Amino acid sequence: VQLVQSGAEVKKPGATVKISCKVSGYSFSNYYIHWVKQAPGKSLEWIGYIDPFNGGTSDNLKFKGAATLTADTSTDTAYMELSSLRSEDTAVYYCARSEYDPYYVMDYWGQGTTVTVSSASTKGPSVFPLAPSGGTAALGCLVKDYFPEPVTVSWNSGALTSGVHTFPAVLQSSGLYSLSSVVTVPSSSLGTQTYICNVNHKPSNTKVDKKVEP
Amino acid sequence: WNSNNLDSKGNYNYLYRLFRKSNLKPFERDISTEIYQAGSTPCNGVEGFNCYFPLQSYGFQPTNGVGYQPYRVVVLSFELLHAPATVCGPKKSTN
Amino acid sequence: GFNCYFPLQSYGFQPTNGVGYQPYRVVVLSFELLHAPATVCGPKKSTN
Amino acid sequence: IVLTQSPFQSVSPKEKVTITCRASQSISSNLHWYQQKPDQSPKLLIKYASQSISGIPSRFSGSGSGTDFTLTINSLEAEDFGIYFCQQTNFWPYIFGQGTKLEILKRTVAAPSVFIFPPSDEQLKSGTASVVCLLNNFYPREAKVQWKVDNALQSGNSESVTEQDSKDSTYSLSSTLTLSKADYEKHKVYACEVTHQGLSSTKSFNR
Repeated sequence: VQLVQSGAEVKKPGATVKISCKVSGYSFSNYYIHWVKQAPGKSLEWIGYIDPFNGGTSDNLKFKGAATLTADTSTDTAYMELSSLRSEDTAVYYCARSEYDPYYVMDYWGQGTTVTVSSASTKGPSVFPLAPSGGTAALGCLVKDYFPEPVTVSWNSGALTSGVHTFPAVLQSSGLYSLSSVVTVPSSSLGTQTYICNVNHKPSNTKVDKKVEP
Repeated sequence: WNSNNLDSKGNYNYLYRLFRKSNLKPFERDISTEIYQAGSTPCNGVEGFNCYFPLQSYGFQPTNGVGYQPYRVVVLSFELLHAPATVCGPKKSTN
Repeated sequence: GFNCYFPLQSYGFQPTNGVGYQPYRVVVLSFELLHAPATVCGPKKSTN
Repeated sequence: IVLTQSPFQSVSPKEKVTITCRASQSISSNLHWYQQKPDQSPKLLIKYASQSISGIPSRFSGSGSGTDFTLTINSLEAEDFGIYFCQQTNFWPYIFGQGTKLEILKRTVAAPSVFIFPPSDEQLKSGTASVVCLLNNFYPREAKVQWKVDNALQSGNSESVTEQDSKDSTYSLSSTLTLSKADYEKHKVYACEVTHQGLSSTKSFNR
């Protein structure tokens, strides 16, 4: 019904990403919580279903991360801590509530846990303005050189909203991500108004705030 | 000696260590409150599956059996001889 | 007779039974992991 | 337990699309279905292959016969598009269907809106010069982004996104021309020429 999970990660190959999936909106104990692996550029692939009362869990052979689904009854959290990590263990892992029988019915999974598993470090953006060319000038920010995904690019810390059309990042020559967030701005607003993209990248603890100027 | 006459309440002031990673050395004390882990998954400091709190209290109820009755255990420990004698059997130093 | 009930009933097992009313062939292993003899075992720990 | 789905089916509005989950070897009556819009929690369309779980529109339907397991979807709407997954049940753990990406025709083709940008003063200063072209509200998601350094072709360092799903059910595309500040200054016009259904556009910032 509802599942809250672990945060975004960049994980060493061989390390352990511990993905908590905490039960809200329903009862942890009445449902197998399935787990599924969506990697970037891939489809759903089974890893394992947990049982909430039963620590023993069927795990996928396939890719085997020695995945151990631990059923936490105090916090109502089905954990998937995936060991044997790999660049293909970079993935969005959906914990999937389902019945405790050989009835497997899973509708709203976890919101998804976007976990990179890679040797690369967690890196945020290097913020930059975009320079403009009836009365609408084209300016914005090209986000730069960050890792991993995702990134939410706000504007003026909530003081700029409308006109923004955000274009998710390029996979670039470095295998990294440059996205261009652009707010369509008036020419009369130029010089009387400040345009600052606030580009947050969580895994790397990076906040850089910068002005967009003509 | 039993504190059943006094400390029995249950009495949850008196507490014990229900689990620990190993057996103690003599006169070794542990004030660590850290959360227990019975699995291979880090618990994030919460109770749960293979995750518990190792310090439990013995409830002491005056109606409890003699097994669950409290006892106040006190030890008077000494090095025997060859060491400076501070506490002594009340026999004065002769000539 | 009255209030006398036969303990062991056989389902009619029909291929037309549902996924959960079909007879499953169901086996459950019993093994003590470590701490007891290795007779069925892998290499155990068998080095070169 | 082996099944597979068609990689995608591109169908047209008001047409019906029955999406195929075809299981290998053994099969059980129970099977399940999905639509996943990209990067989102997969939402269960069908249950036991015979039942659309509550909350799933009447156009999404399901059935199965032997190895065949079908998600019958009817009268496509331009907003509906997603990736359609199925689940083998029992018979040992499962292969989720590889998904059906729904590409719906009759959506509105448009000339991609070019927001083209030079490197910021701090991009030029630092030495990393990114000339940034952007492509907006064009259907289908297609381009060949040809960066023109002056009028010449740029054979390397020009960046190209694969066109993506936007909020409007349109398709947005980014392209940056990455240069040193030296490569930026000495060529006047960095031209974004985006071949869309065979039709290039022109917008540029004169460097």
